[PDB]
Amino acid sequence: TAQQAPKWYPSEDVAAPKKTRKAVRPQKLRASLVPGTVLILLAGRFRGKRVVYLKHLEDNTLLVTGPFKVNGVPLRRVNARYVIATSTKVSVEGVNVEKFNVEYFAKEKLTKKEKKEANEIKTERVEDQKVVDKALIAEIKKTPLLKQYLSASFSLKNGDKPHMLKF
Amino acid sequence: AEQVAAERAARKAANKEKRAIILERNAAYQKEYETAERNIIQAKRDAKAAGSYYVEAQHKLVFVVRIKGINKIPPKPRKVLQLLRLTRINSGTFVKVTKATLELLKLIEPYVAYGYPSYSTIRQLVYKRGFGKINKQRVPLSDNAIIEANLGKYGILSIDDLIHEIITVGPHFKQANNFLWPFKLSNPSGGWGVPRKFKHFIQGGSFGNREEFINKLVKSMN
Amino acid sequence: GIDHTSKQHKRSGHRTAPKSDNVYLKLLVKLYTFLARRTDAPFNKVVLKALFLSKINRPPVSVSRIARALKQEGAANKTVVVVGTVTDDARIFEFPKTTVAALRFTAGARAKIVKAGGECITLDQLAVRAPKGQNTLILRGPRNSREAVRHFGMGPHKGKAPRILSTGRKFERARGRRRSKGFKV
Amino acid sequence: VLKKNPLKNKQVLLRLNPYAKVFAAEKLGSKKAEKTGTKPAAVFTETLKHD
Amino acid sequence: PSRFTKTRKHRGHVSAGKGRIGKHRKHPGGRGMAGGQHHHRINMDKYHPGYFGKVGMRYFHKQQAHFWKPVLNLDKLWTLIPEDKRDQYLKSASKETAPVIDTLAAGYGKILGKGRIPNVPVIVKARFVSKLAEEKIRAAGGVVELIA
Amino acid sequence: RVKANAAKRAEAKAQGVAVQLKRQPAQPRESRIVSTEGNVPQTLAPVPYETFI
RNA sequence: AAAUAUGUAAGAAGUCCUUGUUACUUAAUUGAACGUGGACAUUUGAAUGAAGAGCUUUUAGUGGGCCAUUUUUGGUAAGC
RNA sequence: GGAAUACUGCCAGCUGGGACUGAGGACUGCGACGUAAGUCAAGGAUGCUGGCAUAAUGGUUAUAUGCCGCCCGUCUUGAAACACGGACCAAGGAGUCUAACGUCUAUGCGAGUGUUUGGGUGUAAAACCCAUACGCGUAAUGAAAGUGAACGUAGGUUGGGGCCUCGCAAGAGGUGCACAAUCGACCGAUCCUGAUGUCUUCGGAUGGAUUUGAGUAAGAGCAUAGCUGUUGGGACCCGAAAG
RNA sequence: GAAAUUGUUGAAAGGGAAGGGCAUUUGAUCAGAC
Repeated sequence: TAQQAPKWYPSEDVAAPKKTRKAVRPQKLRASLVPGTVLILLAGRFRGKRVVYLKHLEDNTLLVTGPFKVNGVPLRRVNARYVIATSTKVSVEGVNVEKFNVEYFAKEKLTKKEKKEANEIKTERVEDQKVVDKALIAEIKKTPLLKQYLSASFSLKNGDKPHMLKF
Repeated sequence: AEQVAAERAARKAANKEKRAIILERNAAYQKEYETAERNIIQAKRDAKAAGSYYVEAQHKLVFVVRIKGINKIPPKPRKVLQLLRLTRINSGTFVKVTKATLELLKLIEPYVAYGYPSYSTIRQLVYKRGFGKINKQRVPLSDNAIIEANLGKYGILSIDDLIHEIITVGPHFKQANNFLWPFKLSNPSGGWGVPRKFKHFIQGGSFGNREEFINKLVKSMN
Repeated sequence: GIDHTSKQHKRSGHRTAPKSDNVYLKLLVKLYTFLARRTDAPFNKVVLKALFLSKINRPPVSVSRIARALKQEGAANKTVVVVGTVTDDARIFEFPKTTVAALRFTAGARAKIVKAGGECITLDQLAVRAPKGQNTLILRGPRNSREAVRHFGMGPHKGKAPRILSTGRKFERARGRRRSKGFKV
Repeated sequence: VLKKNPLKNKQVLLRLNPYAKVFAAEKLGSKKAEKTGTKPAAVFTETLKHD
Repeated sequence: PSRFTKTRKHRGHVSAGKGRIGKHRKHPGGRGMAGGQHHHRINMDKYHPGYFGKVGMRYFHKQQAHFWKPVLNLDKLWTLIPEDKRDQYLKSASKETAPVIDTLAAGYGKILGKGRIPNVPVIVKARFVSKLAEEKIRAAGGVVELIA
Repeated sequence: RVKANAAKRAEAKAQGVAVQLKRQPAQPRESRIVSTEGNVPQTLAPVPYETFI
């Protein structure tokens, strides 16, 4: 023998973990987040764009729309800690929004075999945007220059200080 | 012998009555702590309104914190520091004010900061940093039964009762204080308040008797 | 840092787990460390500690001390247990009947108590008869009888047995030991 | 296995003090004292204002 | 054996357990028994009182056979009697049958009265005996028979 | 001290009052009221310098 | 005639009561020492602490020291 | 005359932001809210989601940058030293063995102990067996001639682990080994004393003594082995001027 | 068929030494896991 033996052997069985005492409780959004608020996105494809906060989804995310007709941002979900809540409010009442949920945004996970070398939209998500925007653009028209404000991109200028700015 | 609900219902009943007994004595100390705290306040008005001066009772209890490190200390102060169990910097101990304890405090003045502690300071210390000497082992209190099995001889049954024997120096203060492990405090949160520590408090330093300013110092340490 | 009031990492200074590699003694210790743990009887504490002890702390108990032990008031029926060795004393020509528990008996002692109507037993048989040491008594042999203790501590004016190879006249019985020849001690 | 602290972790506080529940619900920490209208003697005020 | 001595543990360490200031040297205090009445006096006086001088008178041509007189104590007096041949004498204190114990055949020149023989009468044949030894044998009922 | 110590216990056992035969050190003082009838405070000030020689 | 230092005591091996011994002592069962019998136990005889306490054997290295505040001698002084 | 504010202190008053950590691994414990069921932030992290699944993280190594880093060993109060040795590398290189010993330890037998000088025998320098002897211990104290270890349950008093009885328990009484202190008894020696008596000079009874021993007072020893220390030895290695 | 020491090729750094430590960037290389 090259190595003799160990006299004793650790048990191969696994131990069940103890009883965890961490319940799951609903997230408490900050007070500045009210449905209908205009949000300034901070990251992603649409960083710096302005969008309208519609609904609080159950997985801690915020349902949001551009509207798509105004700035080209569709019905998305974003995280509350990647947006800035502005003081501008757009009346969201009269918008059918309860149909969207987590199951609505399913990615149809791709396998490892389907490795794309170099390189569409799902059928009825182009009419849901139209249905919501129709009730939302009408509310936009009430405030002058509001439709222009949503169509612009936020940016920090030379000499502005976020710790002093207001949104 | 089912032995899963017979004695369990017995132990729960014995637990409820202990929680019950603990409740009145906490309530009992409250009127006792309120009444006395208002007597000296009111006895001061009577003296001033009667053209006299109310000389309050001399303080019976001091809290002592070791200020100096463990190096370069002459024999006599080092022995007295050990007899109060202050064997490292930022350590705490309650000392009963008596002639045989005052002369110990003078010998150690360049190395300690002490004063008269209030209820809030002492209550917070035991709750956060109170440890009992359990068979020569430093044990977090964390339960009333731990004090019960160790200080139940003298009528002490709870962590709140233990604080009572400290602030009002009772017949069993010696055992009660001895049971309390010496307090390991950290440095003050806001600093020491002075540029140089090892001068007397009267001389702009840290060591000596700071009669009520120990509460501010210990709370920053606690 | 800490100002230590006592030396750090000081071992107990007591002997546990006797250093002899005898397998049988280890089994005896194992039986009595379990017994002292779980019986709450001071007798099994003593025997377990005594099983640790060294040879000079186990002086040989003789059958005469056993006889004197049994002549104590109300002790002639108690079981005698010796943690050590039992030797024979040909200086007594009578003997009682009492049984003895010990590690090792001599042949003369084994012959002696057996002849006198007794029965010599081991320490485990004691356990299955006296788990709490009922009706027993511990006998310890004379520790200070060894020839080395006579020499311990010698100096002036205490008479403590100089180390010496050959004794007699003209062997350190001279100046220093008398006033006629210099000072005495 | 882990020291949890009173003065926070209200659950631990109630474990060590059954009186904490009624101490809080009665607001004994912000209790008010009955007013009194006694005033110092004339000798006291002159001594305090003495040169 | 060599693998257990502290020489194996003093490898790598300079002085080898002898000190840096002391500097273990050949014979720093003299060889053998030097300095007895000199720098080593305190040691000799505390441990060897009597090491110098003389005490008595000389004796030429000593052979240790004239003083040969091995001692048998009166405590035993019975290991000489055979073991299985003993108990019938101790139980029967019979006269005109008492045993003869020839100490010389055992190899003992003297008998001394250490103590407490059983009261059975016995005859002892001894070169020499102690005074208290002789009547203790005789008070039991026996007699000592001088032999040469 | 033994005589009084033995005497106090003997008298105490007739009623059992826990006579407390031990000795105590000098305790901190307790409260009192000092009154100023005819004892009105008089104010003292530091004195200036003089040579006196 | 200080200060700082330094010895002793703060009990059970103590206190109290009665009386047995003796070749010592006294005019004297007078004392001295040692005992017999009885009474006083957890505030049992100040404080604080105790990390265990008491004890023994053996053996190493060391036996050139030097510095600081205070006291102090020689020296004008000195990293003397 | 009526308020406020400051300052100091208290609340088992409420609440926002940031950072580090997630040890433990079925339940038991303490709690809290609830009529109950049950739930929990209550004796230590879980739930949801994304990207990648590859040198991407990570290891190694080389370099760069920020900060830091004086040459090792030696004597020494004090070394980086303008104190000494060392240009570099390999191989060798210095506390051993023996006779006799001290303490401690382990093993056997035990008032004994030790086969191995030698004898028998042998598978042959081994293993196995054996008498007489012999050393050490069981007896010491005196220069010696000599004498020679119990008034007594082998003593009393005190403290004692363990044990026994009563006691729910606390405690009480009894027995008390080893050991500690102490006082008594015994053996030997020195200084006394001097009995019956008798080769009238022998013998030494008995009672003593601020004298003394490396003694007794129900034996512990003998053997072999080991670490450490000692003496003699070349004596850890290397080193004279000499005779 | 070692080391000191040397040649060739390859890589890297170098404003009065070089070598070292903590940390990371960069370059080279690499184990595990899937």
